[PDB]
Amino acid sequence: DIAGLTPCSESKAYAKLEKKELKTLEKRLKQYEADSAPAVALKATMERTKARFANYAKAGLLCGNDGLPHLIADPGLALKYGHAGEVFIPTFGFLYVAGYIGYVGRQYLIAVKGEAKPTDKEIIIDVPLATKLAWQGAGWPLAAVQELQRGTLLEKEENITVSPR
Amino acid sequence: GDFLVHHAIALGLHTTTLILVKGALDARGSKLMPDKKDFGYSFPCDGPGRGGTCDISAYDAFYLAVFWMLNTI
Amino acid sequence: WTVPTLNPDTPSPIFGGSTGGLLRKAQTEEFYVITWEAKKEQIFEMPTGGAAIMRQGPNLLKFGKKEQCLALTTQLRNKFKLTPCFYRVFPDGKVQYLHPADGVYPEKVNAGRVGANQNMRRIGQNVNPIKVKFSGRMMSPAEI
Amino acid sequence: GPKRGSLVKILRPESYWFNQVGKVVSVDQSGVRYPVVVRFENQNYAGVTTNNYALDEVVAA
Amino acid sequence: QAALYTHHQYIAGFIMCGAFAHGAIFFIRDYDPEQNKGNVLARMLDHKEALISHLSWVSLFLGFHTLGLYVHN
Amino acid sequence: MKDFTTYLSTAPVIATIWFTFTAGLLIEINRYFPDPLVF
Amino acid sequence: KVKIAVDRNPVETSFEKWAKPGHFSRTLSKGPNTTTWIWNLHADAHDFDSHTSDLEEISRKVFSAHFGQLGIIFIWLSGMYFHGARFSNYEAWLSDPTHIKPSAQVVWPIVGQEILNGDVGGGFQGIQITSGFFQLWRASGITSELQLYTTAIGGLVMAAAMFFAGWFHYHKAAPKLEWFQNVESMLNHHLGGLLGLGSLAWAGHQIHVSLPVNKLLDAGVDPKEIPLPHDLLLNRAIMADLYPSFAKGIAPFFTLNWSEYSDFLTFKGGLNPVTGGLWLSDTAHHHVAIAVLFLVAGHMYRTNWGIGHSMKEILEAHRGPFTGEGHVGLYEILTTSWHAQLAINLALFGSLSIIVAHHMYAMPPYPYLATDYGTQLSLFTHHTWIGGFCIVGAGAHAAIFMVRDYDPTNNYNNLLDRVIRHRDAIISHLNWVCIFLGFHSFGLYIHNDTMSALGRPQDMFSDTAIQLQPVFAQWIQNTHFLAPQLTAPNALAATSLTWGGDLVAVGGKVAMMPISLGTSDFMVHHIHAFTIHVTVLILLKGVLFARSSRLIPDKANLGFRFPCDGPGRGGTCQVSAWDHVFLGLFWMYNSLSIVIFHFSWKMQSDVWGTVTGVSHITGGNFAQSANTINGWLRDFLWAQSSQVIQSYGSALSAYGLIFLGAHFVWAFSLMFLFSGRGYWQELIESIVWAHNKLKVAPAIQPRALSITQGRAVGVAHYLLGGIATTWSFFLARIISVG
Amino acid sequence: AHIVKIYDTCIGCTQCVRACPLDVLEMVPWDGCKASQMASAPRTEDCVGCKRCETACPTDFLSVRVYLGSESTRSMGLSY
Ligand SMILES: CC1=C(C/C=C(\C)CCC[C@H](C)CCC[C@H](C)CCCC(C)C)C(=O)c2ccccc2C1=O
Ligand code: SF4
Ligand code: SF4
Repeated sequence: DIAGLTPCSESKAYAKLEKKELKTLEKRLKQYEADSAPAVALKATMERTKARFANYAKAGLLCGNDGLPHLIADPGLALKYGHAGEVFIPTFGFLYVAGYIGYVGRQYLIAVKGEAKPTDKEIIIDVPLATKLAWQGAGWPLAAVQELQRGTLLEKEENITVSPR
Repeated sequence: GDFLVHHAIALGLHTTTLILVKGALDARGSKLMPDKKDFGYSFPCDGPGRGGTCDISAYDAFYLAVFWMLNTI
Repeated sequence: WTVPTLNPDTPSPIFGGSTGGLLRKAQTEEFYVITWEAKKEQIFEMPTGGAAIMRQGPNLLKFGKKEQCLALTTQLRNKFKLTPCFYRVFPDGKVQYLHPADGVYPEKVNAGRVGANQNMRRIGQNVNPIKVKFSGRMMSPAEI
Repeated sequence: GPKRGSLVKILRPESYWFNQVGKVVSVDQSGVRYPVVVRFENQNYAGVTTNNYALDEVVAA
Repeated sequence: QAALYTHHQYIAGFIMCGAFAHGAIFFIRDYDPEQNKGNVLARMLDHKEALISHLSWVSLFLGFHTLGLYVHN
Repeated sequence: MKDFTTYLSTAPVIATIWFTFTAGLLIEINRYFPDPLVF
Repeated sequence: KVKIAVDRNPVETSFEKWAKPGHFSRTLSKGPNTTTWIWNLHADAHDFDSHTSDLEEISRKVFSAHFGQLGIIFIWLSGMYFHGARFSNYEAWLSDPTHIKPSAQVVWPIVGQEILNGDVGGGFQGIQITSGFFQLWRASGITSELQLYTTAIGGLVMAAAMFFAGWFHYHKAAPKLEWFQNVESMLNHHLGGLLGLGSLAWAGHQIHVSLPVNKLLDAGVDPKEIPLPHDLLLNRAIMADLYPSFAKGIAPFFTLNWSEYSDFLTFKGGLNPVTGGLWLSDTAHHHVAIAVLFLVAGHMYRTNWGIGHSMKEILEAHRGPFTGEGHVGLYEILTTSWHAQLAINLALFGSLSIIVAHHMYAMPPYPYLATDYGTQLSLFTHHTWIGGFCIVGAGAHAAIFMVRDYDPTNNYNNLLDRVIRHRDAIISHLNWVCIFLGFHSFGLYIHNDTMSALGRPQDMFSDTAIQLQPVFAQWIQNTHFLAPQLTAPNALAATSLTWGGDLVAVGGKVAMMPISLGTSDFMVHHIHAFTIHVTVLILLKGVLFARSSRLIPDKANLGFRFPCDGPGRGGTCQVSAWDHVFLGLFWMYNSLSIVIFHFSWKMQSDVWGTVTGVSHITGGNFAQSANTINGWLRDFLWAQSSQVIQSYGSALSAYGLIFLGAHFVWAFSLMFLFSGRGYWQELIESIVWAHNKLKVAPAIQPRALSITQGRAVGVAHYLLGGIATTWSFFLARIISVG
Repeated sequence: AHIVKIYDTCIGCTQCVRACPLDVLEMVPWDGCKASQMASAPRTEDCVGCKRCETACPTDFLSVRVYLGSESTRSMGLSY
């Protein structure tokens, strides 16, 4: 396939490693009863293992001679070959949630900064304020891009500054 | 494997260069010690006052960068 | 006030002797001696360690370095309003009033001390080290 | 100088409060070199919240 | 092969660390503001803060993610 | 009592609570959706 | 004239200052403005001597703090017992101990951590414990998990009672200073009541419960078959059957014909061949002896009748010509400062826990105890670490008192004063004796390794080439072996199979054997003694240079803890007694590590194994691979690291993971132990520029850690890493190979 | 002797003099401050650099600093 790989649903190392995991699982399980809670635990274990292998094979994952899967990171490659469900969507989801957290943090800091006891509001939190700012943190990308278009998020040259510059 | 060790190498490079360049540039004047340039390159410390001054020389910055260099290599 | 005169014959306090005692420094390059007088008789704390009793009235002691005299000075000054003064004793016994001198301790201002080692200027107004270069010894711009 | 309680902007390069703003406590009407007295609300690296300055070093902002 | 390679590597690492140290000393002693004023040299010290901050950030992210991935493995 | 409520709203307690919440959520998620890797 | 004194309602019960952080210090209570505020707040929460200066206040405080500590202990104990009741294979192990392994901690079937549920036998899965509660409980006589259950319930109730008592005796009816000062009453009360009646009731419980049921268990009757304790109590007939003395009640004891009670008050010595434990009748007799001894001791001092002694009078009565005023004033110093007491007590406590570890591995008292070599090793090394820490703390608080609350006036010509005088001679002497021992002992090892790697083992130091023999130790062992014939004619055996003698084994496993001593052991003992003297030197300097110094003559006023005195007079970093304790802790760690290594290798190599003769786990490589450093490294360490570095895919994967984590954090400590806060603050400042540019600078100012804070965090992390590494390694290795 | 240097911002609060353990300082009459006193360091040869003074002086940009120099019997303060 790509770069010299093959779908995990086809790699032989995949299957032989699976047989080895199961030779281990059987030749460990055969020491207990069938009704023992240990036994039922081992059974559920093997079952979950099978389900995992099924899902990985059905996902069309690539895995070379190692048999262990692999991931590809280029938008064009992953898209032209249907591999967006591995890196692209995850990175975008993380970026969204992280921007959310950062933005609500910035807003809390700013809101509590213009009050009569910044140290106190920083050591002890206003619950109503926290909740309001949390629920309003949603549209943070739009709010931020608007602030940029107004040129407000960046400050002019008035920062504390070392002697040379 | 090659991928991951490559990224570790890049990290080592970046952090060692960071330490070295900060030491190089803050040698003239720091916000804490605006007159550091009046002491030359090397001097042990500056007394425990002001909340302690352990190893503030650009010399000592290099002295700390060497560890990261060894780690990377 | 006048400069006092070290009377070498002063009753030394009640002390059993400790390790911080005599060295050959006195016979090599320099050494020191302090003096004072007590109001009553009393026990106190030897700076170099050990317990000693001040004698009611004048007392005399021996210290190698100077900060020890400083410290016992501070102690007597603080704890009983006492007022000592001391003397650098040179190799060839050239007595030198190390204490008193100005007649009044420098805690309170006194007309007569000439303002010394002073720069009627700020410290950000010093010059770059590039310019102080090329001297027979290494000078910091701070001096100029 | 400006009346007491006024707000000025410190500009002495060395000053820990450089390029910042503080409240003027008062100014000496006499001729001392630094009659300006400026409170602050963020202590420096030694725990002080009020510093003295000459006239020029500040800007009432 | 191994001896040659690693030896030359360590040599180069030491050399670069010393190069940075000496650049710092150049700043502390031979520098002048008047001549270098206004040009790229001055502009460096002008944006030193952003420089150091971005270096810190890149090093920090590399560290985080590379180590986390390794330990998940 | 209000003193007690403010003692609650002190910082370390709230940190513990928020982290407990996040961790419990992640655990229940990995329970009900075991071993996800894609999508 | 002594009585009870108390004061009412001293402090209310309210959350007011609960909403006021740092209320205890008028300094901190004015608010935070920089980061280090938080560090300080946590740091001096319990520094009662710096809080205020009322003896009675600090006293009530430490009393209720004691109660809190107690309640916590009861909680954790009840937790152990309840876990043992509900999630253990304890009854299976009771059925068969020799093949079922204790397991009480179980994991949850989640993302993959279920693989740890090791098959310990008994049709059970989980994790093997090492604490030995199983053997302890069998020794006591617990059969039904119902007993563990009710025990846990009672423990929880006791914890609640302790917390309530603390609250009460602090907030409602607080005592007074003289009632805290009635020391003769306190010693009489403790020594008589507590220990005497403890040993007495102990003897009682042993006799009437734990002796019979354990006789039965060792007889092999079915466990649940054995009758119940209250039945044993009620029916004198059963106990008469067991020991024909019981038929006669107590009249024979009353008639002073004590010999007849010898049926179950024995003096066997040696061990119990079926369990490897000591003879329970022997321990009962022991505890009776201790009981009467201490109860008689509890009748010494005078309290409200002229009979009895006066501690201060006795103290002063002992004065010497070479010493001047002798012991005068000590009764004062002790009746006045907590810190002197704390120093003395911690020192004794640490030494005692060490002795506990040694005695316990020497003469195993529990049934089936000698079997689990893992449990033996674990208990030993744990108690040893704890002893080392307690002793270092003793030193610390000693120096702290000396700085803070000493008074020169009260002690003019004191033993204390003259010691302070000739401190210089003392420290110099200790220095030299240390460096001498270091030289000889360690240079021996280096000389050995050089004679080996050079190719001339003819000239090494072993049992083969030029020899060194612990003649004294072999002599003492000989004599304690031959003692009972003449020294204790009514002793039926040596008190330890280590004095010499036969071999007792159980379940194909050795329980004890006479222990050899070689040139190896000589050299190891001497390394021990050297490092011990070095640690003692560090701490003794730390205390004798507390008030002042020939360098700093005003060390006293500067407090017990401070970074330096600036670069003055050549640089004054690390001059405080706090830093003394710092470095002393370092070297303590080193010494304890080495001693437990010695113990582990000796056991594994020359005592442990299984009977066929015996098959030592390393077959005895010790006495030839333990006198060279390369041999040490390879043959012991690099060897035994196997199971710990291949423990994957098994319930031992956790041990390897922790091995790695411990290496990591141990190395991580070094950044702290080496860096300098000025650089940190500069970088912080650049970061503040970054943040602030976005208008997100924090209202709490960022400040790098204080100098002493950096030092303390560094030492804590380093110690954690080292001890965690060795712990993980020990556990994995011994559980694998035993 | 280690170098010392006062500055016009010497407010004369004497905390320098109030700190030095070596009598390297003293207060003189002055004019530039309301206290009419400027610290004075006339006895450099006994300063050991302990920097207690630099720890004291509350001027925003310090007022009177210390600088390290060569050594001698007199200077380093070593009892032997
Ligand atoms: C690394 C290092 C620092 C820098 C490290 C610091 C300042 C500690 C940082 C502590 C944490 C990481 C930041 C504060 C954490 C608080 C809980 C605030 C909330 C943070 C949220 C993310 C929860 C020093 O200050 C220092 C001082 C003296 C000797 C050595 C060193 C040293 O080695
Ligand atoms: S900060 Fe460190 S180096 Fe500087 S004086 Fe203090 S202890 Fe010495
Ligand atoms: S320099 Fe500072 S401490 Fe010294 S007199 Fe002036 S104001 Fe006072």
